[PDB]
Amino acid sequence: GEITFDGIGGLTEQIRELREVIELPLKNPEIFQRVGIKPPKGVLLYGPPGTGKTLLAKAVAATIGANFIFSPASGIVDKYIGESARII
Amino acid sequence: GDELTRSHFNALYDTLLESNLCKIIEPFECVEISHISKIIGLDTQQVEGKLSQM
Amino acid sequence: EGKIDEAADILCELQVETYGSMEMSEKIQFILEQMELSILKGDYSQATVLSRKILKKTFKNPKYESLKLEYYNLLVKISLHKREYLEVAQYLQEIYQTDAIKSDEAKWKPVLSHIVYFLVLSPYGNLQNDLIHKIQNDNNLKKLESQESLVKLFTTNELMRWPIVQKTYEPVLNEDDLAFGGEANKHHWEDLQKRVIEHNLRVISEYYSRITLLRLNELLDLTESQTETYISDLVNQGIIYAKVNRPAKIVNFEKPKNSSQLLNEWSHNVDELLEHIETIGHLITKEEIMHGL
Repeated sequence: GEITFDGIGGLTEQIRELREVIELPLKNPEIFQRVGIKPPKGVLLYGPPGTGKTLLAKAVAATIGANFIFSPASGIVDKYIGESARII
Repeated sequence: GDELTRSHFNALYDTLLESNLCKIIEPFECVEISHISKIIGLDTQQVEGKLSQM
Repeated sequence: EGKIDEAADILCELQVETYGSMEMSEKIQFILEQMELSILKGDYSQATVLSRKILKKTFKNPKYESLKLEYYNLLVKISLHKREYLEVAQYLQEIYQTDAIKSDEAKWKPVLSHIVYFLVLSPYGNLQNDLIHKIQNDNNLKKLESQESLVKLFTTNELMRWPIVQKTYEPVLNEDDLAFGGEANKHHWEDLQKRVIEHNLRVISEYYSRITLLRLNELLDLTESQTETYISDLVNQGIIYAKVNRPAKIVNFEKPKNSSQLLNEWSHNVDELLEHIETIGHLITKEEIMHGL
C-alpha cells in the first residue's frame, strides 16, 4: 500500500480486528487446524469510502507484502461472449 | 423370555443346521450318513430329511 | 498411585494438542507412557494407531534406530495378546533395514532369524520369500542355519521329521532373545505343530495324485479322525482342494474339469511347437555355415 497502520492510528479497534483476521491465518494456519475449525476466508468493509475505509484496505496489504488486486466493477461486464466470466 | 427373539432363534437353528450339514460335506462326499449324524449332534432320521431338503 | 485410566486420558488430549510434528524427541516420550498404560488397560487399539503414525514420521525425518526399537518393544506385548504373527513380521522387517545400516551385525543376525521365525508360526508367508534368498541367511551363526533348514523341512516333509528336529533344535525355535524374548515355550510348540501338519498336506497335494487314507495318516502320525479334521480345515481355507473317501480309504487330489481347461494345454503344446520352429529356423542358418567348412 501507500500508507501503514501507524500512518492511520485512531481507527484502533478496526485495526486490531483486521490484523487478526487477515495476517494471522497466513502466519499460523497451525492453531486453527489443531482446534479443527476452518480458517477465516472473507472480510467485508462498509462505511463511506476514503474516510479510513480505503486506508485500512491498503495498509493491511503492505505489512503482509500481499499483492493488492483492484477490480473495477464496470470492467467485469464487457460486451462479448464469455469475457465477464473469464475476468473474475 | 420375550417371544419375538425366541421365534427368530427357532428359525435360525434350522438354517444353521442345514449350513452345518453343507459345511461337513464340503471336503466332499463318499461318506457315511452314520458319521455325519454323530458329528452334528443329531439322530439318524432328522439328518436324512434335512440333507434331502438341502 | 495406580490411576491407570486417569493417566491414559490426560495423555490422550495432550499429544495432539501440543504437536503436529514440530518436535519429535519430546512427542515420542509422551507416546511411550501411553503405550505402557494401554497394554495394562486391555485397550489394544489406541496404541496400535499411535505406533503406526509416529513410525512413519520418524522414517521420513532424520533417522534414529533407537526410537523405533522402543515402539516395537511395546507392540509385541500387545501382539501376544491378539496373535497376528504376520503383523509382527512386517513391523520388524522395516526396522531390519534401519538395523542394516546403523547397527552392528550381532544385533542384526538374530533379527533376521526372528522375522523368518514369526512367518513359520503363521500359515504361509509372502514375505518369507524375500528373506530366504539373502546370503547372510545360510552362513554364519548356528541360529541362521537352523532357521533356513526348518523352512526347507516343510518342502521335503514326510512328517516323521519334526520331533527329532524340534527337540534337537530350539536355539530360537521356542525362544527369541531380540524380539519377544519368548512367548511361552509350550505355546510356541502349538503354532509349530499346526504349520508342519498343514504344510505336509500342501506339498502332498502337488506331488501325489492318488494317496490312500491309511498311508496319509501314517505320514502325519495321527489318527484318521485328526487327519480328517486337518483336511477339512485346509479345503475350507481353499489353499488346496481334495476329495475324501471315508469308507474306502482313498484321498483323491482331484478338483473340477472342463474340456476347455485341457484345450489350453493342447494350445500350450502348439505354442511350444511354434516357438520351436522359430528356434529351428535360426539354428539351421548357423549349422549350414559350419557344414560348408
